[PDB]
Amino acid sequence: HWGYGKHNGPEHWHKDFPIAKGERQSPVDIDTHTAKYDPSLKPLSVSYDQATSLRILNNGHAFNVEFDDSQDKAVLKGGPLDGTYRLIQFHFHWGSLDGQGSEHTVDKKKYAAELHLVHWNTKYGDFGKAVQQPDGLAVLGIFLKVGSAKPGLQKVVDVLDSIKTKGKSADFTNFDPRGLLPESLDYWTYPGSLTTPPLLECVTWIVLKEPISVSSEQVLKFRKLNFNGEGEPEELMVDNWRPAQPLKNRQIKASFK
Ligand SMILES: NS(=O)(=O)c1ccc(NS(=O)(=O)CCNC(=O)Nc2ccccc2)cc1
Ligand SMILES: NS(=O)(=O)c1ccc(NS(=O)(=O)CCNC(=O)Nc2ccccc2)cc1
Ligand SMILES: [Zn+2]
Repeated sequence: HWGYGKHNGPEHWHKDFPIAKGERQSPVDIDTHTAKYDPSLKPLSVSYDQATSLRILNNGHAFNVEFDDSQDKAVLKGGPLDGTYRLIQFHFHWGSLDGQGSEHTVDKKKYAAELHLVHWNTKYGDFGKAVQQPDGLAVLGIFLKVGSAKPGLQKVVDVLDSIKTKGKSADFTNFDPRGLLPESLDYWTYPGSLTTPPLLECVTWIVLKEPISVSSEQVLKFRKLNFNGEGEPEELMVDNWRPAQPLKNRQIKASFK
């Protein structure tokens, strides 16, 4: 099956998921000189006060913090979006080295990691239906640079020892995802896809301009995770990012000047 290795990585995915060569694939490079300010874009509305985190899972590709999405508890609205999108999970993509790891790039710059807060459009009833729709998902992407620690990330960092290997999960209640946001909600937006198989073209991407900073010790602990299951050959979970894909017939819009 698919992965990030030399024999099963992004250059192989099209063989089982031909949409990998489609018209609206993600991530992309964000050319800040070609993205156009759109005054019709509204401020984003991030309403996470009632968020209910439940569990953290190592799925062999990343780790997902999962939320209760059976009511409007943690929702994203506004910006480019029509309607209400519920947070179902967040996860990250990161590098083996501080100079790489993000999926989106900004003027070809790679960040150390990238956080994806994944939301689905409530008009489609459930996440599985939503991924089949061109406006089914909204993923809020946030870049991570290495610098000062991010206090709101530490609870995530600290549980990773309990989910080192593929298939391990741990209770992860009462986590507040607002602690992962930067100060500014200025963003770029474009239509795209899931960045992992099945690569479905169902995502409105909203990528924040302002990165968050995490410490070297925090990102080092991401890199101690394992892609493999317990008892299999140890392979460090690093470089779990897809590189930028062709923008094709798409425009990236900026919420700011
Ligand atoms: N019940 S919950 O606690 O709120 C919950 C449940 C699962 C997750 N995991 S996930 O976010 O990675 C989404 C996993 N993908 C699907 O579930 N796909 C799907 C869904 C319906 C039909 C066909 C396919 C997170 C929270
Ligand atoms: N990197 S990204 O573009 O933000 C991105 C990439 C993928 C997803 N999909 S996901 O949430 O479901 C996590 C993957 N897990 C499954 O698909 N599980 C599953 C599968 C079949 C049936 C039931 C469950 C979301 C965001
Ligand atoms: Zn992702």
